[PDB]
Amino acid sequence: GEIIYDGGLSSKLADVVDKTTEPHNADGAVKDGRIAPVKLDLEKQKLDKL
Amino acid sequence: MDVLSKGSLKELLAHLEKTPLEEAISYRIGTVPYQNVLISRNEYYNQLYPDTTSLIDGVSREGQRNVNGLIMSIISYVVSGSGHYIPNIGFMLLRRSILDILTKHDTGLVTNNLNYGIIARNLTVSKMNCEQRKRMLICFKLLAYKDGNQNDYEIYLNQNIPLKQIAPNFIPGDMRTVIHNQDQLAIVGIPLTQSTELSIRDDNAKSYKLGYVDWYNSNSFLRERSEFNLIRLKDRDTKYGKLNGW
Amino acid sequence: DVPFVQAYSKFADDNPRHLRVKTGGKMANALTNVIRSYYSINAPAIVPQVEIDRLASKATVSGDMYNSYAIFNSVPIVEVLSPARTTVSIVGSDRADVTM
Amino acid sequence: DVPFVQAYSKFADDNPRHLRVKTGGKMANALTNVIRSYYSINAPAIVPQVEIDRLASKATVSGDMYNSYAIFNSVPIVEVLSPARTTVSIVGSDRADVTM
Amino acid sequence: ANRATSAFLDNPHPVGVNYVDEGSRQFVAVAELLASKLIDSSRESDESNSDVPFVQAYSKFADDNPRHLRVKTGGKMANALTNVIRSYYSINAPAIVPQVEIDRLASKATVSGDMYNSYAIFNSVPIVEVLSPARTTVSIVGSDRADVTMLNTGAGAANITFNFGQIAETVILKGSVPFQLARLNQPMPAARFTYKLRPLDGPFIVVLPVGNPLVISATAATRIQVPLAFNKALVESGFQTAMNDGLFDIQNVNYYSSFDEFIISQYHAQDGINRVSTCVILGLALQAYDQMRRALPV
Amino acid sequence: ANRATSAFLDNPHPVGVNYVDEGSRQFVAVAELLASKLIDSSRESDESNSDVPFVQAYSKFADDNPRHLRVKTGGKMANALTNVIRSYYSINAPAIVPQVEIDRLASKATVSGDMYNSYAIFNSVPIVEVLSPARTTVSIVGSDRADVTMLNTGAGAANITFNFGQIAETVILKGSVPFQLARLNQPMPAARFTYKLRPLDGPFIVVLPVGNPLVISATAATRIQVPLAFNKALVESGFQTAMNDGLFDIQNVNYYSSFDEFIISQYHAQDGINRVSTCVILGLALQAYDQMRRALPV
Amino acid sequence: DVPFVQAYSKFADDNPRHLRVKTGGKMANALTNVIRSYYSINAPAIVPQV
Amino acid sequence: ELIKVPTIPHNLVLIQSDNGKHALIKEDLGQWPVETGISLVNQAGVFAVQLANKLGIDKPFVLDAGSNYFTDTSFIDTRKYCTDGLSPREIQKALNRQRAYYDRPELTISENKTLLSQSIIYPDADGNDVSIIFSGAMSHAIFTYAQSQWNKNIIKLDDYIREITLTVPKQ
Amino acid sequence: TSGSIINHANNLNKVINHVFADKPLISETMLKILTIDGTTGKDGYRNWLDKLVGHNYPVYVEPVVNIMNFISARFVADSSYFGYTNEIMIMPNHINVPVDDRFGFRDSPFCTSLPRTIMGNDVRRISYNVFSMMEDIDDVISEGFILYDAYFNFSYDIMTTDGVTRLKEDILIVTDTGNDIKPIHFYIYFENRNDKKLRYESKMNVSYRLYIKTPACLLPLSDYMRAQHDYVSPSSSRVYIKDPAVVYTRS
Repeated sequence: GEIIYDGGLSSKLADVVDKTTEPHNADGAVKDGRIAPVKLDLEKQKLDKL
Repeated sequence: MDVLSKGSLKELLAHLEKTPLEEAISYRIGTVPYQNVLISRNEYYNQLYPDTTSLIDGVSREGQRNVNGLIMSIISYVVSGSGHYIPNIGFMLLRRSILDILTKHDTGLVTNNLNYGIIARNLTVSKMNCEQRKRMLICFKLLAYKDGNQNDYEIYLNQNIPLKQIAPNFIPGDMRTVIHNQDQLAIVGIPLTQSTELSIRDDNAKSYKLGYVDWYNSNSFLRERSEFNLIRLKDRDTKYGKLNGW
Repeated sequence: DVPFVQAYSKFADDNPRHLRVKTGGKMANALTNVIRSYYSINAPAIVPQVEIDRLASKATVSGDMYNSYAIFNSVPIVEVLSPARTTVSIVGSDRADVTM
Repeated sequence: DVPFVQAYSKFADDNPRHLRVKTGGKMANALTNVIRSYYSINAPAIVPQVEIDRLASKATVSGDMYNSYAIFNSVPIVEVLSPARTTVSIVGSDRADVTM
Repeated sequence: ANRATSAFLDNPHPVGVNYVDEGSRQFVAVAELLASKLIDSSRESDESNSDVPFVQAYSKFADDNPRHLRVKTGGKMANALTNVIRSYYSINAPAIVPQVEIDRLASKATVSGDMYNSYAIFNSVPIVEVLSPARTTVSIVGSDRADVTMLNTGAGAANITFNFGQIAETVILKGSVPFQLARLNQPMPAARFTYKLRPLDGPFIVVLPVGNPLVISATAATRIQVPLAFNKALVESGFQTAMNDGLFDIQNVNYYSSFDEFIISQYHAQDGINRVSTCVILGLALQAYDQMRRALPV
Repeated sequence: ANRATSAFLDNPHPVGVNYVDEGSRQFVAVAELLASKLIDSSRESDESNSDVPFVQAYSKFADDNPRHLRVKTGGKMANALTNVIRSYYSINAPAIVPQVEIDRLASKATVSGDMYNSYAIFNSVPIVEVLSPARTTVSIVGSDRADVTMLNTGAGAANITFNFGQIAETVILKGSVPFQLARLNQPMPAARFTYKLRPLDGPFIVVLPVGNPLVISATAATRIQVPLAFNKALVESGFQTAMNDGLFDIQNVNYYSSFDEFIISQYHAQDGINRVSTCVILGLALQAYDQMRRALPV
Repeated sequence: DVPFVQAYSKFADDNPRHLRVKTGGKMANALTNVIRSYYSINAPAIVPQV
Repeated sequence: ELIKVPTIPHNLVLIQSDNGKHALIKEDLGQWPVETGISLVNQAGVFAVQLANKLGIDKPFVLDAGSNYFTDTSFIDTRKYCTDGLSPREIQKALNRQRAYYDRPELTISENKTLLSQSIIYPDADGNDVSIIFSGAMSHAIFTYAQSQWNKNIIKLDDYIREITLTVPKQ
Repeated sequence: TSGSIINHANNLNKVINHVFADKPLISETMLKILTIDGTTGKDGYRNWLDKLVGHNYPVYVEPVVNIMNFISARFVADSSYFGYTNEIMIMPNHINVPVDDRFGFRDSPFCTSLPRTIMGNDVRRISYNVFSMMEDIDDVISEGFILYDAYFNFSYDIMTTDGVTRLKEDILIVTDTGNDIKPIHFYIYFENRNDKKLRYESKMNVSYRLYIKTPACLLPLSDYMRAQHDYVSPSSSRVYIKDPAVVYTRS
């Protein structure tokens, strides 16, 4: 007989990244208007500029 | 700790099917259930803080050897995380799962004479939050449909109007009701400061809340080491020796 | 109306509307219900935990109810013991008059 | 709320506002005082004619008060004349009952 | 002394207390809006000689496409509307409509459930009590227009005290012959045909001369907060339809000739403000019932 | 039968009929706003060791630059505020503030004249009448907390009728010893220490035994619509200041110990709604008067 | 006046004129006559079927 | 200098299915990105100027739309048919297709005439010409409010002279 | 306090740099007045602006300010007209939620109002910040929730053919730092009500659905009388005078 349903494109709820990501704000449907997170080189095992 | 994190009727029912009765019961004597005691809460008061012990505190208490005692221990485990001390239950009952004790006739337990009003009083339903009352009504409804006492469940609900408002909307026989249920029964969950609460129930509940974040990560490896080469206890095959005292 | 629209939106999670009535939204209902629950043990106590947690995350507060004190002026007279042929009457709660 | 905002602005000559009573504006005041004047000749006539003319320019309609007809049901009994032996009582306005 | 009362103000039965939440008020407002559109579609269907506009309106109202072999009752919305009308009237009528059904039907249209954003004038005249001395006969007849007939058989003139309650806003009295009326301890004025009174002023004294009987016609007007969609003509028609259809046949209930009497009598009673709040919601339900039944007779 | 009545409910006097229109209400609101900022600038100037905040605030209020060797009276606004307060209290007081002056002062700030946006709770206890049979003594003392002393010298128990009016919302009765109270034509409950009653429920009958005196303490709460800037503590301070300053001295006026008693007594008299509307405006004016006089004594 | 002229033309089957009396035309006459016929059995019932 | 606007911005688009069963009208005012975590009113002001520029109401203006009309061929009809806004012919076609799907009779001549005469221009007592057109709600509200604000600064020449008559010297 | 002083200085520079870029807001005339002492015009304006903070000088509200205040108010009040919303709902496909059936869309993502209760129980509400920080999102999303406390920008195109209504991208993206919602774009198709293939595709292929409040820009064709609006154009007899001067320059 004629084929009515033979599957199709399947929508996925989630996109799970497999790579470690740097901290970030919202950039999709929600756009964070605040300043992006500040990166600080805080903990140093050896003195650099002191 | 695992039974308190379940936030859906589907997850709570799935957990009860997997969990044997052994974790619902406890092997520690505890103290008498109802008693006026003075407890020390030095974070707030220099004097001893009055309180009343109950079966909702996550602490083991003595329970009688009857169907009422077993039912009370099961409900306390669901609504509080810790069961009660019922002496010498027996291998046959301990290997069965919690749901089969509530909803199946092959366990060997008679539950036709259960009085729902007395159980709620003994479990101190007055000092229960919305989530705990819903879980108690789920266990009551399962027992009611198991023994055919569906009318008595409605009579109990009619006598207690506040419980009728928050009653679950699922029929034990049907599965469409469980799939489409939208209740929120979670008690513990990932969010609270490391502080002490005045009540025994509030303090013990907060202890579970603070320990859930740590339990989320540490239980995986420690569990797998325990039953690396161990036979599952649930529905374990045996010679079916005997059921004594029931 | 800009200052009031911002404040009402934060409180009620919805913009004010001219035709609709201003009730405060879900936060008003939750506050009303917990007041009933606080008064008596027979109150329904029908506010879900998930609703409370989402409403406590709007602002940052400690929730500590023990960092100060207040003075309450009610005078407690538990019992007044009088012998025969004596009349004693107590009137008032903020200032108690004992007529003997 | 856009349709109500436009309608009220045309009627009242000011935009609707939260925290305001939404009275109706100058047109409401003129209508109220005009009603007082029509009922009695002792009522003051305080609305300027310039204000009335300005408000009448908001919409385009004819001032015809004689376009059509209406039917009013009050029964006028101007007089009932009866002899000395009889008694007559008239009761009612929409339906007049005369007991004889 | 002898006391006389209006018939419709005696023993108001308690009203229902079930469907008064925010969701229930939304459902009643949605029913009124959808039923009005249904009756408009039926008129348009007749004019255009096509059933297409009516089918679209019925599907929205009844959540099912109309079928020729079926009877077109109205679907779940009609059944829910009928049961809430029963529950509103009396406290003994059971509430059989689940809350999940009310919420689902409330989402068919977006309307506010504000039932106190407008007003309506009601014409039932409340006469709480008329106290008369001995040898005087006083009879009260009427609800929309109260005629009070007084006959004096005593030696001298009598003083009859009228009490119109504290709820009515204005009362207008017109007599067959001129008479004198005044409040307690005010000087009696000259004989005058028509009096305008505010009931909050207090009891009013009518001096009754000896002779031919004096009949006073009483007309009142009171203001009750109602939703803006309220239409008094539709509510009165809906009240008769519900009464005729046996929706108010419950034991230990009192019956009234009009919805005006029902709301006013329920207002001159204990917890009058709360009772009237439920009555207003019932009126909007009866407005939807009238429209829906005239479009879909059964 | 003996009748007992609260002292502050007897013979209220007529209130003013001027300075009620929209422009006048704007003037009172502007005066309250400007007076409040004056007292805040007084505190800020002390903390910051500079007179700039006070000079700016006083210049706005008085339309004049503050100068040394001046009394700092407050300018035209203070004179307008004082004369307007006199007008409200009595209908006999003259209205000597031109309308053009009020409008000019109302233009110093952009605020709404709405005086019914919010509400306030007023604590005066209205006891309209207490009816007692013979052989019994009844005494009523107090306004904020009314104590009713009751003694029965008769042979048997007596029934005594309480009437709290219709304006009050709730009334709480506390007895020295447990007593019995119920509405008319209702069964008597068991002896109880406390009762919560709605005054609209009707007259209340209390059973007085023969043994020992019974004292009943009454507390009532009444809701009156007020502007959002209303502050009861500040209004009370202004009321005592105006009385001490002699703004309330005129022929044929009752005198009250608090604004609580003033507004409640005016409510319970005939034509209650309009009197409370004027009294609320007097409260905001009194609130402004207190802050301006405490910032600028004279 | 166009909306009234067109609506009157359908009712009366005649264009309105400034120097002529508007009475509803033929439809007004037939409507008046059928009202007379409905009230009593002694009415003439004059308007034809065509 | 005053800007004389010839046409009214309506911003209306008609979307209909191929079957013809369903049709709808949409206002297209564009897409405006909003950033979370900062004040919404501050972003609204920036977008307000762009919206005003899009509608043509940023600079002072008056509307000249009284000449945008035509006249029907019927001798009885002396009305003026406005050419602004969404054309009534487009709505007629959309309704026309909808009836074709439902196997319903087509729109009648009388029904066509009523629909095609919905957009009209008529004069008021003051001499102004009012145009009734099919247009979006938001565009109408913003456009009309802008007209009210600008017309406050348009006065008669004799009224302007009276204001400045005390500043004119005698030389 | 040091924080207040630092905050004021940074803000002052940001304003000054903005008002002097492109065509300056401030005219050359007053820059001459402030430069007369030798200081740079940019520096002089910064000094004058600081002095003006906290002034009580009355400023007349001009017509252009009134117009923009009106547009700003309607931007906040009616967000759906401009393509953003403050609330979205994610539900599994097997949960039946009431939607807007006026337009005849297939599986319409538009609801008249986001439901207060579903299946007799109130719908959970989670803020975006808490949602982003969640680690048990899989358990929570199984029951469906409502996301608020953020401004969600959405787009849609209505296709005249019939097909499976869906989103351009996945609903959410899960990273080791946090969870986010991908840009929202709806492909909306009209429904034939009798196509078995499309009924099966919608029920089984798509497992989760996103719902937003119905945009107010949309209006069914049946209600075309709601777009009827009036506009007033002044009379054509008026003449506008460019130079309203009343006198000439001669003795």
